[PDB]
Amino acid sequence: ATVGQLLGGAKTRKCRIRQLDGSPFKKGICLRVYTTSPKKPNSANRKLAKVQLSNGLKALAYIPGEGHNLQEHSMVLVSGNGVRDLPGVKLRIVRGRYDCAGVKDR
Amino acid sequence: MEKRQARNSGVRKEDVGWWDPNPAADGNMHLGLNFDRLKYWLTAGAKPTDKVAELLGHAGVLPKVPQPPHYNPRDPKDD
Amino acid sequence: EFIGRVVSNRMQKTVVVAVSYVVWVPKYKVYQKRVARHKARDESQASVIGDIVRIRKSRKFSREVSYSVVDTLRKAHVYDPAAAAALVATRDAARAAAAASTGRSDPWVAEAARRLDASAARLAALRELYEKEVGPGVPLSGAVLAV
RNA sequence: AUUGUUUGAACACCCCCCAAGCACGUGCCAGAAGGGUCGGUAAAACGUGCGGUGUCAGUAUAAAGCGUCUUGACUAGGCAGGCAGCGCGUCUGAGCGUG
RNA sequence: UGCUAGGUGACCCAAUACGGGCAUCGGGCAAAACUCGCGUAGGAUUAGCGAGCUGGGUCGCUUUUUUUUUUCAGCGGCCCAUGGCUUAUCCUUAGCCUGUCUUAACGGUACUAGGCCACGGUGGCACUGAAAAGGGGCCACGGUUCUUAUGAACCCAGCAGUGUUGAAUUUUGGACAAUCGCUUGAACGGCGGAUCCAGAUGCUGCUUACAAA
RNA sequence: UAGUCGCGGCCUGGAACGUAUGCGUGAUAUUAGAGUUGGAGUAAGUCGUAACAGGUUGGGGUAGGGGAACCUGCUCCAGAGUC
RNA sequence: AAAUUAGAGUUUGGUGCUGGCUCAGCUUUCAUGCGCCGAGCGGUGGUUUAUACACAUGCGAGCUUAAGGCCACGAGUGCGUAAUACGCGAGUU
Repeated sequence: ATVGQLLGGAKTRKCRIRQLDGSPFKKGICLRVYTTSPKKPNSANRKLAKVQLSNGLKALAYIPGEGHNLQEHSMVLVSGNGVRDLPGVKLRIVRGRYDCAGVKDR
Repeated sequence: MEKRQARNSGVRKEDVGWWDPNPAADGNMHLGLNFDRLKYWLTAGAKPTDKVAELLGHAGVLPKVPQPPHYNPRDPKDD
Repeated sequence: EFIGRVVSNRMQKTVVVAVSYVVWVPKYKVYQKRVARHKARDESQASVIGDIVRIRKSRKFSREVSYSVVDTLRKAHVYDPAAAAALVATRDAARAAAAASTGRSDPWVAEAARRLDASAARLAALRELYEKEVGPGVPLSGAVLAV
């Protein structure tokens, strides 16, 4: 019709998580095991995890469950759920695998 | 299906035929070929292989072929 | 068979011909017009730029000359300067001669009378063409009188 | 042709969206959440038991593609007014062209 | 050119009587290979194409073979007409189409089987063949081993299987019986990790309490 | 009729051209990264009043001046009030 | 006898817009936890999805009257290629 619209229509098939790189689960080595204080109106000290991942890039990961056993040089499996209460963090450490196993009496 | 292609490839030949070697309740073999291009291909010098020649002879649209020149004990338990 | 305009003849025994071919696009249900260029053999070099020619596939003569010229349908009329000066001479001779023969009858009156009777002779002629083609009939339709 | 009687086992969920609710536990701590978010000492979301809803040898999480999404609009958005008319004109492109 | 049937043999093999191979001829249909008409990812932070970039003549372009008639191309050498294109070139992504999933449809996007192309660790090249190389030939590269160091041997994008990476990837199974292919004139002959059957493993459709005839 | 003859089949020969390859010297492409700066995020370190009748009426524009928010002209827009 | 269009929650003192996020849909993995692994008949599917990475070992093209005659079909992958490709349509020397 209008030929500008005729040329007006393959884009970037954008992975909405750009750290798993299209995959669901990538393992990695925990660089640092640390906690932080969250955005108000939350004030409970949430425990996080900076991981050197499989793809050579780094992003922060939520640590779930009643405590954990992760230290330096420790391998985990990282999942794709985010934690909302601090900005910019999109990763969840799944439990039922490696040095991070399940809590006692869940 | 000339000598070049495999059994399951896309072939210029239209039909190896409606075919069902499984016995079916009585008159146990299948309905045979659909037709009118079978006579063209066999007319045009396209070869049959051995058992399609037996099946075409057995259907009686072609005469049959004698297979055995001699007898030695065949083993039926190979399967 | 293609019927398409020439665009280039600067080219030995070969004319570049452009044809308006219309391609479908499925996305917008709109026929888009593109124009592709072909190279075609002619034999007489009678194709001036603007000629409407008929090209057809023959045996290939080159890497990219693939059709051959069959017939030039409508000739492109071309600028000849000396013939244009001849039309200047004949045309102002006609104007001055008509105004001298005419020149009360102001010359507009005489020419408009001649155009009226020329139109009347025309209308009588095509009306008699309709009379010989149809017979005495109302001009309702020729599709009715085709029976 | 012959005869006897019968419903497992888990997983997730149970504030609203979304079907399903209470007890003690700890009180912005341990925590959960896809979103709104709930905990700031009487928690219908978090520790556990009871009770119930979905699916069932499966079930939830994670991702990925499509749709929902008219959310690139041809069907099918528009453009003073959220975001969107180029500062204006000449303009033989392409396209649309019987006074 | 390649197959199948015929007809021929101053040939070879078989024959208590006759058919095969082998050479040639020709009927049938056939592949192959080329050509052109169109389609086709975005990028102006790619704007001129560093080029014969297109055309005409001349040759070279490695065969005559049934009646009136018959046989491509810049592919290379030479002149020559000076033009040809302008999403032209250049970059980077990407095997392509049907498919499969979804949507009500238009569309948008990972497979099924299968169509075609490309490639065989990298690169160059040739023989033969009508047509060229995935376990054929030669050289150079890059790997892997060994040498008494001088040089040789090999190249799983074939099957199983090993190792890294990965969240994840299967049995070093059986078999020519069925096809189908190659081959052989005995012999239900020989072979085929094609395939057919079994495994592990996602999805599924479909049963499943025992006893007894 | 006995060395002839050989249009035609097989064979030492030179050679344009043709990789990989070397010091020159261009392109596109890659991460390592010296080193600088910006965007964003953040519960309690902090200096003034942009903004709102909003207290000098502000700004699309182009240059100047100030430890900071900024102000100085010139046409416009009124998408600031309001008689 | 032609089988053809699902929303809701989320923003604000509330109302309506404005577009975005999420959940309910279908399909999909030797995905990841937790649980069973009774036995059979089957379909099918893995692009070892990636590495066109390096391959131990074994097997995959041998048949046949020393010599000769026949073994370019099958299998795998997508590096390169945006066009001698591939598809569609006409004609072939």
